[PDB]
Amino acid sequence: KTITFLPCNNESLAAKCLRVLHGFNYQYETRNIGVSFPLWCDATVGKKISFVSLLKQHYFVQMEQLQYFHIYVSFRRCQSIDKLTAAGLARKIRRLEKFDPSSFAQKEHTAIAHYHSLGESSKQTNRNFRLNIRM
Amino acid sequence: MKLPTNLAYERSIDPSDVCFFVVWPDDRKTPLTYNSVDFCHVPYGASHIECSFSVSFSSELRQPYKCNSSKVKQTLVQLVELYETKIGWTELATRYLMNICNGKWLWKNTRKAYCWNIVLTPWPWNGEKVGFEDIRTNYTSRQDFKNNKNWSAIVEMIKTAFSSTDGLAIFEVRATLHLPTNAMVRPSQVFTEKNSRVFQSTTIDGERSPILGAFKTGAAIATIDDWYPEATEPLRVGRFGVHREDVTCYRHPSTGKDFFSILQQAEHYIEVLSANKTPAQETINDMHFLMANLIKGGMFQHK
Amino acid sequence: CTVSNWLAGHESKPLPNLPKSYRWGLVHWWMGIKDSEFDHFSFVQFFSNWPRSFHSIIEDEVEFNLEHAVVSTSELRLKDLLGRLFFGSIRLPERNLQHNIILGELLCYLENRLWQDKGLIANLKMNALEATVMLNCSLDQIASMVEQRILKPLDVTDYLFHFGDIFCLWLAEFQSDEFNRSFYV
Amino acid sequence: MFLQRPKPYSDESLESFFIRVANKNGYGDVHRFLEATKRFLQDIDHNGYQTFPTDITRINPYSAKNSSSARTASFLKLAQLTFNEPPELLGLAINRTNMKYSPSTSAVVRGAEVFPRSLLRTHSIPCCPLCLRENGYASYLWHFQGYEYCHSHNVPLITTCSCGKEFDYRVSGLKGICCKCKEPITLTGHEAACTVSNWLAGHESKPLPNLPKSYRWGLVHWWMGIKDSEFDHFSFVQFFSNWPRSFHSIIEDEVEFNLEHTSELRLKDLLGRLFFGSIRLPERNLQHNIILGELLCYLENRLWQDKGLIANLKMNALEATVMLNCSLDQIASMVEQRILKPLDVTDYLFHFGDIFCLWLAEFQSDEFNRSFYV
Ligand SMILES: [Zn+2]
Ligand SMILES: [Zn+2]
Repeated sequence: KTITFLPCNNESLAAKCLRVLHGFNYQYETRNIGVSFPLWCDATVGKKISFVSLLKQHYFVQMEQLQYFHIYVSFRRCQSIDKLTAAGLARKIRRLEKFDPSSFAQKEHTAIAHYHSLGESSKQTNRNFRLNIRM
Repeated sequence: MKLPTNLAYERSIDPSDVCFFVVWPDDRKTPLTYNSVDFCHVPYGASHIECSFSVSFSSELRQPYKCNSSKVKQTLVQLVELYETKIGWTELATRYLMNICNGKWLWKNTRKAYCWNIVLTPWPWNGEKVGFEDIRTNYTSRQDFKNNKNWSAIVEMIKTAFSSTDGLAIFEVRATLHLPTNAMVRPSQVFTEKNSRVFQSTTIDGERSPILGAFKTGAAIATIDDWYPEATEPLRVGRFGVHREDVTCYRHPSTGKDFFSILQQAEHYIEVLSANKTPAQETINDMHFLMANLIKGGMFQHK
Repeated sequence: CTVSNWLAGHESKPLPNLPKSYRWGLVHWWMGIKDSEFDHFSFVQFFSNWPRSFHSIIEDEVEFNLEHAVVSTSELRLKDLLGRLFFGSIRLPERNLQHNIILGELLCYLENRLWQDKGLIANLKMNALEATVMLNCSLDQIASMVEQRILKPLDVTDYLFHFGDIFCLWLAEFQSDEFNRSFYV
Repeated sequence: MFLQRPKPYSDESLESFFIRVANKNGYGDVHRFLEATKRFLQDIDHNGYQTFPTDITRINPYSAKNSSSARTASFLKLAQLTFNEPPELLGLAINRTNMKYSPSTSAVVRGAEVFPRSLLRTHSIPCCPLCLRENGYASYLWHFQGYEYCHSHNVPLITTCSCGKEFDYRVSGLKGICCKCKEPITLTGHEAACTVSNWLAGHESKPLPNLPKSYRWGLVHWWMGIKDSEFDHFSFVQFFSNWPRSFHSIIEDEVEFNLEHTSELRLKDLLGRLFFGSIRLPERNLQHNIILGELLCYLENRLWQDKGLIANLKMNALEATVMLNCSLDQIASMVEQRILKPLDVTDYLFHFGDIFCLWLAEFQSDEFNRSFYV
């Protein structure tokens, strides 16, 4: 089904829907159901979220009671974009030591094509990351 | 007193661009580079960071650079020669030099630093480069700078530079910043008539390198103004002295203590200084603000 | 029978010793929490566990609102997280924190949580309308404090102010002999 | 930075508290402690760290020009983090407030007490050296005029040592040692000033009335306005010895003075001094504002006597909002629906007996109502 948001921020709201899809897949140990957004426009991810192959989980039911809900292409994570930040460039060098560290050099000119990260976090640790998703 | 149709001075303090370097272990230096928003960070195996620039103190305050009225020209030369005799240059030269000797010209890079050191190399000088080791521990207040072995000899340079028709006083400043691993560095950035931040850069060897600008550095030496009403914190010395966190003007013309209202009272200040009764603190505060804007220079015209 | 002896003006335990103007304000406030008519059984039980029963609601409201937030955690507003409890407890009947124990305890709870959780409460957005409700002032003094900039940023219905700045402006320029922090200490 | 709270006292001033924290934690003086405190507020990313003063004198939040909201955020940050047990430091500071007195005097607030702004000392703070060597700190009462004797030692305060030099404890420590001669200061005995000092301290002093501390300072400011001079300790205690019939004697003499010096008489032409100079001292709580509570008691039994002299006094729409505690929008609404009977706001179209009975109809409160002076 397609869940259409009608109240806002589509970035930090579609990322919450995937965390419920995340925690569902470790209770039941299933990896079949996938996610895609029909309105994947350049300005924003969109207000439409669909799953193909969840609505009985506690998140989607309580959000349904309020005024806001309704309840080919490939969307894959690109973790090379997580390596392009300068905190991630230092993570890359620490592995290669574990050797001249001054022999390395920055790119000084990089171009990035439409990475669309959705911000999420971990529950095993207290640590944050992003969902850099392209077509 | 009227403002003339031509009145302009030159600046008496001339800073330069600040260049950044990366010191590797076994002590070799490499100019810092950055990526492209632009982001600049310390490389991984680096030890610390050098910063270097130069400041001159070159007495342009004594006479106007351009003045089409001989009555207003003689009004300056009485003010500078009476400020020098009655008050002296010890207060302003101390307040300028403390911004060099701590890391005031290192704007947000002092932030989250382990320790930083400043080494001066004054030019009309014999030897033994003046060192300021471990600021944020050793050099906290005004009395901490005065307890240095040679602080009087460097304050008396800037006093001699202002008190002479050819005073020169060149300083070669060099800093040593010990940052955390993969730490931020915040250089200055360009002005675009428009997140989308571009750095100001030069060329050292064959590589781009961030700078901290020459006009940005002079705005950090001249954060002295605290003589305005309330005076919670120092303000960059300027006419109708503004703050830039909040877009406000303290010393507005409605206050009556901007630089253009103190110019009309500059004839009044000569008989106050030529008497024998010591002047009140409020009047001298307006004399410190009068002198610090002539060190800053600028067009002072009208019509 | 306890509430009837409490509304009459006598001491009824565990209900608080309040003036008669304030005892009726709690009954009107309790009808707004349950969003129904007045219940005599749950009213006496709620003040039997005072104040840690009222602390239990505010924790459950901010956990409910954060999970169901429709905007970025930084775009969160004061009406989007504490729009029900804060605005429904300002004037019951007035802001005398010595006797308005609901607003006196809600400001006690939000004082020890301003810059916890990376400043979640202190970064909540506010308008200029709902700034006058908290500060007990007018829109002319708000427009003056953006001229002289005691208050740091005009569209009156625009979200330009943070809750931690409004809370500390009240401790600076808008206390009184009855509406000040010195009662819930 | 990690600190230790000294022995707490609810009457210690704010400037006396930072000296005792610095002396317990091994700093040199208070100049060093505040400069190290500014360094800590920079390290945890406070928005107004750069406005935190290194001067003990300007520490209070009324001193800060625009750092008043950042100063109290700085004071709230220090009490929660840098101490082993959280102190009380906001309760010792002197904040500004929007409360005005009568007619237009501003005010300041310290915890659960509101002070007049004009009675705040700004030149030199007197002290009692006996309290400095027994209690070990300084009190907030030394910052306000009128408090001239000690309320527990009955000794006059000192502003000047025997060698002509002043003694300010904010710059010369809490010990009581002078700066020039480095000696303890020799002291410099009445009863009427001792009663007011024990009354302003918060204790029961007879014949002075049992009032909250916000109201006891309001009577001292009001008594300076009646004599139109400085405060006199002898005539102040004598005036409340004959309460309330001494205050009744003034109002009779004022209305006999303004009648002799009648359908065109205004409220500002007969009772312009006593009524408007007693509305907000600090507020309209007639339970504790005994001046406005007794003046409305006197004018209630004289409304329609002398052919309705008091009840026919003219009023504007400006000075109607002062009595009713409302706005000009509600006044303009009550001439539309005509609960109030007759627009030029500075026009005399209303009578005092109609404004007094409109207040008993539509504008009472739980504190400003007639049921206290009955
Ligand atoms: Zn004493
Ligand atoms: Zn002495």
